[PDB]
Amino acid sequence: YEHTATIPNVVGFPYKAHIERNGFSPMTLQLEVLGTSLEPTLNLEYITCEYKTVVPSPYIKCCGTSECRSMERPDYQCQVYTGVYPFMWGGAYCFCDTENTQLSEAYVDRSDVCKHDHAAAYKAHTAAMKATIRISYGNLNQTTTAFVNGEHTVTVGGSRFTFGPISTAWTPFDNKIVVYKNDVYNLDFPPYGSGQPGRFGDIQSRTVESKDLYANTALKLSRPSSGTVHVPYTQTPSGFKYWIKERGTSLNDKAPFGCVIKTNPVRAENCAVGNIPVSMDIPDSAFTRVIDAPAVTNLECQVAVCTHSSDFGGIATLTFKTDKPGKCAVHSHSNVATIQEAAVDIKTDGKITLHFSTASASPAFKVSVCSAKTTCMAACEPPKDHIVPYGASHNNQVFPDMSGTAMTWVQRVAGGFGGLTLAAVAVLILVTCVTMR
Amino acid sequence: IPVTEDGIEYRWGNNPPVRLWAQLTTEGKPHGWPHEIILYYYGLYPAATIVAVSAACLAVVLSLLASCYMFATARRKCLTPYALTPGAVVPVTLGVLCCAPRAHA
Ligand SMILES: *[C@@H]1O[C@H](CO)[C@@H](O)[C@H](O)[C@H]1NC(C)=O
Repeated sequence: YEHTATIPNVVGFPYKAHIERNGFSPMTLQLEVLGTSLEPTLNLEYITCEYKTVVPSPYIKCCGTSECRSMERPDYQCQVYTGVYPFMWGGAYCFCDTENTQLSEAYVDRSDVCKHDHAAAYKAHTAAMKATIRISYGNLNQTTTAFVNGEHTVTVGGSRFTFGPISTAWTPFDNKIVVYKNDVYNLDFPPYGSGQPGRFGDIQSRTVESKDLYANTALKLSRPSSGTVHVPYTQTPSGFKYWIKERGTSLNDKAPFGCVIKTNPVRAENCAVGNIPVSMDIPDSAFTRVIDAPAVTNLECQVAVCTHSSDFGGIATLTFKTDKPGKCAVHSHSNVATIQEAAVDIKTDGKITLHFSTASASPAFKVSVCSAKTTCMAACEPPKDHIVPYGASHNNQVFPDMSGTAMTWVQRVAGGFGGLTLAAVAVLILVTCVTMR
Repeated sequence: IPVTEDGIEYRWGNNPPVRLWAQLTTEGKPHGWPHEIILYYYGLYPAATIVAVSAACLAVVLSLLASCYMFATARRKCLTPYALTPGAVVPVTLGVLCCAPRAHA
């Protein structure tokens, strides 16, 4: 017997689902959402890290003949200098002055901690969300794990569950992201084509296989002075260090729904948005027939206190005649107010207590006992006046009952002010009909 | 710091995060005399409630003006002709204040 329902995607929020197939005693289902998560698809464009400026020992050759060459390793700067007269602790070496060759070369490479201190870039895509759900009913209580995608099953027993597609996808991730040591950012990086010398990804090398280490760090050599041996060059500092120093305000403190983010499968956990549908099939052997626990008779309700909106303040009393004791499911039909307790036993006295909660001031819920149902309204005045350190346990819909007991006189005075106009219209019609003749 | 019915987080140093959100609170009796119902309904949801009060006042004044104008038009169509005719008076016994056409004699 398939049945459908919708549950708000709020962690730590009990949900009631009552099944009312005829010919059997109606029962209830407790739904709990325990740490839903979301995971996107990754692409791993390229990797960033520091650069090492590999500069070999300078070449002094005392003949004056030039020697120029250029290999294929990245960003050689083929510079040769003539007329240099180097010095050394032994005073000087060689004899000829103004005829010497200085060959100084340098390039860049990755660092030794590139395996560890590197940062990664990724692209966003369609994202699939984990959902860990706890299901319970009469003498059954079990957890599971699903996909809440278009199709999936649970099979907690003889019953099966399917969690339909998500209502919407307000993913905190978007377009392209950067991942670095247990943290992500929504920073637009330059593409693989090129990058500015120092902003970010000055090295835009690909995966750790270390092939085609592109670099645009803008080397520039200079002529050494006549004092001693020199290898002068100009080199802007690494942009990776500047980006690390600035960092700040990680995406963990920027989720638009307070959605704590982890990093192992780059996942985001424990955030509420939209609602999830559900369709469940329950076997006929999971419940008793109508021949058990008939407790209809007559029924009336009373409310003691309704200190509302905090955890549970709606203390209600139910009185009724009944047959032999047994179990009895209870719920609320309307969603104005919601109760906490699931199916509750009945004693021969016929008096039971319920704890409901609401957000309005004149609730008009219809509490239904496992076979009957009656109207039940309360004078729910007292507004709790503090600030709560825990979660909510009711729907946010607040509106006084149309009939109610609070705004009745406002409605009747408005009706009277309308009635004066109606009587004026009627007397005008009478007068004009009389004078038309 | 502000706080609403949604939630506020904490990160003060290295302590575990703390989650708080505001209550429904407000003041005034919610099931008493007329001049606290508005205060209760206004303290909660400060916006769109004075709009409701203004709309109700506009409806009331429109109803009053419509009733007054209809009464005036009915009175005119009732006994304007007796203001006509050479001389003549109001029947009085047939009507003197039911339609109230009193203007000297
Ligand atoms: C289901 O079992 C767990 C076991 O730890 C328990 O904590 C939980 O309260 C049970 N559910 C209900 C509704 O009692």
